[PDB]
Amino acid sequence: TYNNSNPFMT
Amino acid sequence: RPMNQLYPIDLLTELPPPITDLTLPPPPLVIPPERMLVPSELSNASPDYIRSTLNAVPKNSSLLKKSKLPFGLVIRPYQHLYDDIDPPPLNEDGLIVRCRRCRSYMNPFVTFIEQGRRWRCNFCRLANDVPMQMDQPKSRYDRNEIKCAVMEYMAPKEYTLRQPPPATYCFLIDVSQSSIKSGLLATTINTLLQNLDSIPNHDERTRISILCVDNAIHYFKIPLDSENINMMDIADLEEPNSMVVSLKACRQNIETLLTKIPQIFQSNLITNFALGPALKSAYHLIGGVGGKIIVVSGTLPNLGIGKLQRDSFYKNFTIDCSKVQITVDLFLASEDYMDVASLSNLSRFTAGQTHFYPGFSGKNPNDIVKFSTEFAKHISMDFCMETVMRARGSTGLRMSRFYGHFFNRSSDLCAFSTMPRDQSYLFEVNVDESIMADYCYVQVAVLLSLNNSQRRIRIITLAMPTTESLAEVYASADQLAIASFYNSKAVEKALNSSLDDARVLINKSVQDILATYKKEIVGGAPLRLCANLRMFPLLMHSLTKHMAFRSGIVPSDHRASALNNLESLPLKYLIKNIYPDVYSLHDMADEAGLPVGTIVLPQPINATSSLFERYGLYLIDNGNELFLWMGGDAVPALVFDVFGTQDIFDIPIGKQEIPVVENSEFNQRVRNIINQLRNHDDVITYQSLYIVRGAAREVATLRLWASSTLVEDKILNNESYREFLQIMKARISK
Ligand SMILES: [Zn+2]
Repeated sequence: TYNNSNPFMT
Repeated sequence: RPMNQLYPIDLLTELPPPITDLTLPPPPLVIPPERMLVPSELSNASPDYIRSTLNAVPKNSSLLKKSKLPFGLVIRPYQHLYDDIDPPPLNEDGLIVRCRRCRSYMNPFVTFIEQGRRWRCNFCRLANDVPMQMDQPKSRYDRNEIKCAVMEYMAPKEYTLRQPPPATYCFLIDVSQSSIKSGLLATTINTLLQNLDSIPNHDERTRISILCVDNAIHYFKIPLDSENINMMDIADLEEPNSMVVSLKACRQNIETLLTKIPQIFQSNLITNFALGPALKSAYHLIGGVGGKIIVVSGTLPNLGIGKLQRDSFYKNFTIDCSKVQITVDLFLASEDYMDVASLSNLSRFTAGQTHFYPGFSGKNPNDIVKFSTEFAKHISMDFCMETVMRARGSTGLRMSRFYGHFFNRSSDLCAFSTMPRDQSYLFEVNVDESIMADYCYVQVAVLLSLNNSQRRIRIITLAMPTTESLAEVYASADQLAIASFYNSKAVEKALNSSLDDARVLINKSVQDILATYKKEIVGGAPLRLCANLRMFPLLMHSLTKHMAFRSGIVPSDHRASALNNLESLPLKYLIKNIYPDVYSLHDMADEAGLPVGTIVLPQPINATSSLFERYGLYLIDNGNELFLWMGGDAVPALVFDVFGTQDIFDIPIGKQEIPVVENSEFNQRVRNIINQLRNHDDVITYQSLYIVRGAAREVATLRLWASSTLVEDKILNNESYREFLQIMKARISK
């Protein structure tokens, strides 16, 4: 899991 | 009697949905003045403290089962982050009149019999003797317990075993390399630094402690300021005074310490974070009195017991916490996998909370603002300790299930090692024996130890009329409470079965009600329902599209996070998290954006892309973030008023704030609205802003995210709300 504020980030 | 009336509607005739309903109060609680000792609005429980899914209770099981509506209670003991805000009345004479058998507290619904020498318990009908003390210039009717549904008492000695504890805090901070580089440590330290006086210390007894953790557990001995650093490292992960100290007597020293920490681990190259060991350390550090262990981390536990990979130890830890009244809060901020699904069980079963900061990075000034604002408000929030909560029902009613963050095993008692202010809870009620009275009652009691060394008992008494009319049951149904009920059942279904099963449960809740209404109650082919349940279909449908239940792909941590939030959110914020408030700013009324220091907000538009003009400006608020959507065809004048430039492709993109554009009253209004939507005295949430431009890759990704918020629209393979209704109609047909 690479986290990004945007859940739709590739 | 004025039993709420059924107001039939056709769901197909109300599209777009009249979303203004999301803000209307629930159906009235029809209680004639005679049933209340001292009639007033304060004589029955306010929807803010308790909301029954049913305000007209089925007089018997078979009827409850036939309604297909659930029987649950949305309970929220506290309304704000600070107890000084609108507190309920507080008794102090120490007199607590309680029934001998059921133990329910004196309330506005008891009946005084025999010249007022005895009272008949409204929960169990038992005759009780009225203490001569109830009449010592005021009479018994001047008393809160008889005047108010929601009130509080100062508990006598017998409601305490040990002396009220001090508010104890233990900050367990991740000082590993990920933390250093990301700035989480810096941000965490600076925030503590800027809020030591924000931490509640109503009795001057508040105690704090700091544990820094990497591969070993670093302690600190803090001397009294008056007697003016001692870092005690411990690498043996198999293994009080001056460790847990007075925030007041050591004020300068704690400050001196927090200032050095950043330098101490400045060049740390260790990538180990031994949460397990540290956690057990904190446990023994404060276990003798109880308190909060607030964990701040940006690194997956990877050393010592409880390590995780890409565990049941935590559940066992929570079991032990329930023995020494310890609550655990978690602030997880990292770009790497954190396993919110596992770690969130720590908070979940200790009445604490978990806050997740996806992709956190000091490199983004705005990341700091969000983390800091929330962490600060959170540590400043008042709370109770050694608290227990239960709900007693009148004959025939029984509490069967308990939802929310707290500890509960085989009882009807919910243990809160500490009870926060920002969460909500839900109790499912069962009607076993047939009720005989025209009214049934529910009383929630909270035996607590406030963070001011005081022992109190908060009471919430609710009275609901009974009925045998299925029509009357439906007319008094609280749609938002029901939505919440199924929201919790869905979280349970997911967290223990499957996401799909949870979707199935959500859609079914809607079909059963629509099917029941159609067959149990008597044009062309409408989709019938009543006015008070008009938003229900829309809420459940929209729920199925929430990041917590969506079908398809959603990162593990995000999902767990969404589930954790939906399950503890206060009703008000729950409804908005499911269905968002959308504001059309370009054609905003002139009042909007200006003071009435509270700003006026435009009226919300339906959450659908159908209303997004390509030249418009929209603001979406889903309770988690704020999206400023500017149509790719916005006139230069609008692009100007908002960002200063006239080139719409020059606008700021992503997580960024709106610039202060001088001499643009419009820019000020937009900033006012945003700031207004950002202040709440009941939750800690700080909503980051995302600026999105309508129609390089990041831009597409944002449009995608913002778009997903318009839950009325079709997404991939999830139909639109309009189609949803059509599908349902086809299903309940022969
Ligand atoms: Zn009783």
